[PDB]
Amino acid sequence: TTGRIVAVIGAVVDVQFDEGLPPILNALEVQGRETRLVLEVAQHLGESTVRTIAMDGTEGLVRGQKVLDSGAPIRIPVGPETLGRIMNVIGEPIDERGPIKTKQFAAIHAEAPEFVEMSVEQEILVTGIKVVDLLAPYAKGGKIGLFGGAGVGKTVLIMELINNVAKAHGGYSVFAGVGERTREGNDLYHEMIESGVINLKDATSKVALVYGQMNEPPGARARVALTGLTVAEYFRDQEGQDVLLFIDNIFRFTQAGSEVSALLGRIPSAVGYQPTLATDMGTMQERITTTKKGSITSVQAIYVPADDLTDPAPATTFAHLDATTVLSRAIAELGIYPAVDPLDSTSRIMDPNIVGSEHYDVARGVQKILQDYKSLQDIIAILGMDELSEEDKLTVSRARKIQRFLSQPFQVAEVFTGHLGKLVPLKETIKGFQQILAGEYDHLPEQAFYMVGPIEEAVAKADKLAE
Amino acid sequence: TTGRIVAVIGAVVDVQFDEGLPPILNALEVQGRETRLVLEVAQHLGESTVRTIAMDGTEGLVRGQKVLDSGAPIRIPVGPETLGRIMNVIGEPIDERGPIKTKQFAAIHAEAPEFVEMSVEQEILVTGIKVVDLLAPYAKGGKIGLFGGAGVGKTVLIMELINNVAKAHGGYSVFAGVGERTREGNDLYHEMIESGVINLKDATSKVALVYGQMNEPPGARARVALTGLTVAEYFRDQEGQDVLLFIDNIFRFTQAGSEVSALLGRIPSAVGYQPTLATDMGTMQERITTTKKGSITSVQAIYVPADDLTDPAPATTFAHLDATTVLSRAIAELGIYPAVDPLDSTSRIMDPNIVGSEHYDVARGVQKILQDYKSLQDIIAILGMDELSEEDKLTVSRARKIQRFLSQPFQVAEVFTGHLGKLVPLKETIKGFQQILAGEYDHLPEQAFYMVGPIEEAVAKADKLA
Amino acid sequence: DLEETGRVLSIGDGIARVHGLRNVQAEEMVEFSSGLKGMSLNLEPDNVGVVVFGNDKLIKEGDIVKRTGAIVDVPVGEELLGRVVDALGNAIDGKGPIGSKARRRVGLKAPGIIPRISVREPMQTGIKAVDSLVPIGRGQRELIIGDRQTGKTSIAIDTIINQKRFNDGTDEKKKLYCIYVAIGQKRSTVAQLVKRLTDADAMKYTIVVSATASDAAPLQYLAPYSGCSMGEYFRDNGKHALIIYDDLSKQAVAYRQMSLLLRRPPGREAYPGDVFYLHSRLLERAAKMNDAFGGGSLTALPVIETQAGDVSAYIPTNVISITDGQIFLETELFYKGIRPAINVGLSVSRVGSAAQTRAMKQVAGTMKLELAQYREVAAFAGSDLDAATQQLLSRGVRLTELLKQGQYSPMAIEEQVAVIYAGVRGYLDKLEPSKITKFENAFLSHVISQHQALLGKIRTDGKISEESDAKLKEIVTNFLAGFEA
Ligand SMILES: Nc1ncnc2c1ncn2[C@@H]1O[C@H](COP(=O)(O)OP(=O)(O)O)[C@@H](O)[C@H]1O
Ligand SMILES: Nc1ncnc2c1ncn2[C@@H]1O[C@H](COP(=O)(O)OP(=O)(O)O)[C@@H](O)[C@H]1O
Ligand SMILES: Nc1ncnc2c1ncn2[C@@H]1O[C@H](COP(=O)(O)OP(=O)(O)O)[C@@H](O)[C@H]1O
Ligand SMILES: [Mg+2]
Ligand SMILES: [Mg+2]
Ligand SMILES: [Mg+2]
Repeated sequence: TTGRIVAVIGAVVDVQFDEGLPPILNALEVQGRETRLVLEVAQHLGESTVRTIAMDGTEGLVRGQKVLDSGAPIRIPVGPETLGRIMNVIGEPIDERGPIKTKQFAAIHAEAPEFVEMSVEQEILVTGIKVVDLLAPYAKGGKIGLFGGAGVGKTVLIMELINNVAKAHGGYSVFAGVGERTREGNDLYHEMIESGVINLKDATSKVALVYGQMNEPPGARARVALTGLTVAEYFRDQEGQDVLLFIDNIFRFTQAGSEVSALLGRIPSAVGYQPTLATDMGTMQERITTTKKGSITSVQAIYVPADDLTDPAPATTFAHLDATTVLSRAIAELGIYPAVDPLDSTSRIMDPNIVGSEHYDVARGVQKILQDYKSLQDIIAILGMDELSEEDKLTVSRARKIQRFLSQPFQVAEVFTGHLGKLVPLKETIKGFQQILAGEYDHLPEQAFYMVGPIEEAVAKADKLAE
Repeated sequence: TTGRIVAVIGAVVDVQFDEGLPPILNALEVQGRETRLVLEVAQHLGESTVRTIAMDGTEGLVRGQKVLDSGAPIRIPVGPETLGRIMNVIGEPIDERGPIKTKQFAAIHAEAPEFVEMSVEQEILVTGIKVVDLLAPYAKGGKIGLFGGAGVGKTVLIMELINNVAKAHGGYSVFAGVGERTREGNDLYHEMIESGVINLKDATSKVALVYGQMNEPPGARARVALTGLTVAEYFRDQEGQDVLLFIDNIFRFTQAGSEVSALLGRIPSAVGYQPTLATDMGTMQERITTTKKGSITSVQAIYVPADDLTDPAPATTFAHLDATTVLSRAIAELGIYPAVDPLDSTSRIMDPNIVGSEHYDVARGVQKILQDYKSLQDIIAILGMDELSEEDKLTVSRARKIQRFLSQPFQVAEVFTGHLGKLVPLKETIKGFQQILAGEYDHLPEQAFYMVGPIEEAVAKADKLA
Repeated sequence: DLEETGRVLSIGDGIARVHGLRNVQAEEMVEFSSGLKGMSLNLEPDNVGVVVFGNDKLIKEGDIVKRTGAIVDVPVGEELLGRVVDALGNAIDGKGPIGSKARRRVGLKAPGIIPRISVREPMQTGIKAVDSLVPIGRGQRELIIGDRQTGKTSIAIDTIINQKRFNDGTDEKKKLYCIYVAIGQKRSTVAQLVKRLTDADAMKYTIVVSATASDAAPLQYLAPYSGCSMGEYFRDNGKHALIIYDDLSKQAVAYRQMSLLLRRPPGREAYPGDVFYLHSRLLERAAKMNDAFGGGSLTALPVIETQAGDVSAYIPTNVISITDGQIFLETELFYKGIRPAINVGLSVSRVGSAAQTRAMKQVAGTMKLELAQYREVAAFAGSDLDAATQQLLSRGVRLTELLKQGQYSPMAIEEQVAVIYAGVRGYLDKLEPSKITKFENAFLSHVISQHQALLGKIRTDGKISEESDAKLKEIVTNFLAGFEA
């Protein structure tokens, strides 16, 4: 069926159909264009007119231009032929490698898996990162979200999660680039070619790429997150196998929605966001889940606007997650990396009957002495170190050593910390902090625990500071 | 040719024309009014209807009343025979001295001088005021701004700057009263008659006055700044002679613009302001400038809403200035006059290459110790000055003496104080602060530096307290 | 003929509602009866909303509007070097016509993933605190943020002046062409800015794109994109260019006016919903290309002005999330003597040491944490501190004094390393903090006049040699004891 454009206001395009009107969420093809332009039906305005959002720039559009209804929502290539390839919002290759050869496609809009399809199975997975493994562990097929304001390390953290977790995985991974830096797209692509996770000559590629960065218009950014997870939905359901999904950044999904909300004819909500903020996230996130058919382990980098965690975008995102990793600017400013807040990160599988009573008690013990140190920090700010009791400066020295032992060099951050990165086993992580809490290393210097691997490296560094 | 009123609300009046529509900015004459009522065309609404803004009260207007196009924008008297006269928005004399018979007329709207017309001359203008000359000195042919909230001393400062500079400046001066006190205009007029800078008997008059005060509707206040500006423009170009332009207060331009914007059917900007705030100010401010042809040394008093310097009105003004003088309420309430904030007043000529290496270093020394003193303020209020170290106590005593030596008795404030007005040369201002910074008057009491002229009077005041 | 021409229905506040123009494209340039240009941004069923590139007194109801059949473009090439142009690329310096042989569209989209490569070339500013702690690379986006009069423009200016050393040389991939975009400033300030660049002999490689305060909002809106396309020419022809948007704060203000008067609903701080996309699509166009595309680059230095340090505001929070790093400036530090007023703790650069010469990496590598250890103990201290924590305070204070720097004297990288060396190796730990600034002046001029062979070897070798490390140590220790007396 053929329709005509009647209005163009930014990303919002109104199209008139004289006969059969296309249902909401359909993909419309604009005619007389050099590159393929898709308009997604958002509203039925009435009087045989629909309101759409453009998936690319609306420059060069004329009132009365032919627009064809494809009959179905935006459909993308799915299957093992997405591995090693970079796709965009509408399923076009952007790696210059040619057409995605496949006779299997899927709509990027779908119903969220039902309540009966949910799995209560919780199993701890080792990540190699001490702070995460110890305090807020991730679960197999769990929903992980990495919070943080600008420049605290969301990208660096998610980058090393792909560097560590994908190794301990025989299945496929999906990385959705949502409204972030095209530069980092080039960074991740060539790093994975180097690491061999993407192979440009054979079929051993294990990571599928979907990209729609911040040079793309709002419409593209609003739906490129759904394009990413639809590829993940195929590997989970139609195979029944374990899948890994990484998103940087899922805040951009919400941002893009607010960018068009005014022009769609909505009254603005609190803090300038769209009224639909919660349900938009709902019908999106509820698709990102482990089912009885298969398992998705999801990691989502989440921007915190002006590092305010009360902001509606990040604040509504907490309820969707099983494990939360909250990054802090004050902890980043000290030089502690990762800048994970030990007193603001949860895990749910943090239970004596899950991770063990030994694991749980060390985690709470580390948290207790750091919380008590915070109240002691309020004293030494005004009166100084000389005022503290012998019991007090014993806990301070231990707390300061624990702060540094939570930090480790990453294997994707060679240029920042100077020395190479290393992976720390879980059993060595529990033992390490356990030893410091007992006071076994009250004789060792403070900087011996800074940016090291296991506790054995801290002992070796203590000798190296002398001569 | 003839128009008809179809809509009236506040200063915004709609006129419909049968044939021949007046271009935007055209002055229209309302018929049936006892006094002249000028409507300025702002928008073409369509269907042969224009949206206009009045320059006087719109009470007593009827739907169907006739309006005539003048053919041009608002035109005012310009030239040497405006000196010593007072006029309103539309260039009508308001001094009861008769018609202003000028050979030339000029429209109050004009395009700002092009980039090729700009001069790069930067030369120091000694004001005789300590805070100004030392820290943020004004430039000849430069743009000066005086920021401040309600009652901190914007008007008192601009009046002292008239007294210090206008006498030693052999040229013409223009004062534009914008949305301020009418009795201040009366005081300025008769004082100038008393002194002789304005003459009713002779053509020796050196100052031209333009007034549209806070008793006028928004239309008048929004445009009156251009009327005084156009007078100043003529003297710059078609003579070559140097001009001083004093405006009190330029905020009233933008404020009046906010009042009419609510009635022009605009969607409001932030803080309820007009969406065209920066561009309205832009096309207006860029006319106040020195060219290759002539020089304008402009001083503008700038009101600050609720003491908030982040308010869109004062905040946008900063980029149109070459030297800023920000007044503080807290500094005013401590008894410091002028209430100049030493750490928020700036100048583009505050540079060792321009003012000298000794001038610059002392200025930055004064500022360093005052910022060091400001950092301790919390601990001083909780514990006390006696709990400070010997290093800190020394900076505190010196900084407190520097604070007071920054204050100065003004000639305009000869009644408000009862003291004598003081005019201090630049070299003596630099020397004064330099000695306190090096620790030469550490033994002397604080109050000796309070409200004095040069450094010598601080010593002479201390002798009486001995 | 209502398909190619239109008729003005209403005109006010730079907005013309036009009836007709049935074949006009979105974002197409149209011409008015009086010759004035306008851009079609609103395409409604009954009208076209056109933003006006100038005064609207010359536009009346019933005026005829004509199609040009093209989007906006600007002149491009090395003929623009030394010239001051407006938003459309028309010369305003009065020095004649731009003899440009090429044109380029202003709305061209950024290079994708493929045509890019990792940032690997140093973009030297000449400012010690920048080149050491916030290093910029060629193709990077680095924000300059802070309140009014904190020194923002001056960072950009000193960076431009510093390039003379590279542009006077023979090495061509070492070169950098500068583009200063002035948005919403006054003409006298711009002319005083050009005078400053002319005296430093910096104009001959600098393009000045100026849409000032008297220019219409669409002129201010378009100016950044115009200068970007001028930079993109160098980027796409195996050359390296640096653009400076001064500032994107005033551009957003201009765009808000347009959007509000086109009757598009306001959001946070009255700004339109797409104000983020305004700056994102601009700064994404800064890139470092791979060798198949020329190996050229475009580095962007956006400027943002905050209000009373409010980094939480709508506009600043957008640009911080866009860029690869920020340089934070504060008035408190400025008046404390810390000039440039760079807050080291708040300032970062995501590219990092990969944007530094091998020499600067050796000295600045430790500085970051060493200063972080200092700031921790700074707001932690007269209750008397132990020998260890007093040492950390001493070191930090002395390194901070070295990060101080005057204006218009951008330093070469070998001269920077030498002065950082003396502080970072503790050779100034027991020196009175007031004379560190005095030390640096006399120490550097002695190394400049009597030790050119040392600096020359650090410059050419690109690192601190074992022999150079020994020689630096020899000079600093003996100079120390002479200065101390
Ligand atoms: N330099 C000064 N010396 C003495 N008193 C002053 C001075 N500046 C201001 N004042 C006091 O403040 C009052 C208000 O000053 P004014 O200039 O009218 O404030 P503004 O114009 O900012 O509203 C004056 O009546 C005067 O008593
Ligand atoms: N490193 C420096 N040393 C001394 N003065 C400086 C330095 N950097 C800037 N300034 C001064 O600070 C003032 C404001 O600088 P500017 O760059 O105009 O600030 P902004 O661009 O933030 O408004 C200028 O007069 C300039 O001379
Ligand atoms: N693990 C780490 N080790 C060292 N530095 C880090 C680490 N993570 C982040 N950083 C620092 O923080 C900067 C910002 O990292 P990024 O991941 O881009 O933050 P975000 O994604 O939250 O904006 C990096 O350039 C680096 O200097
Ligand atoms: Mg990131
Ligand atoms: Mg007043
Ligand atoms: Mg500036």
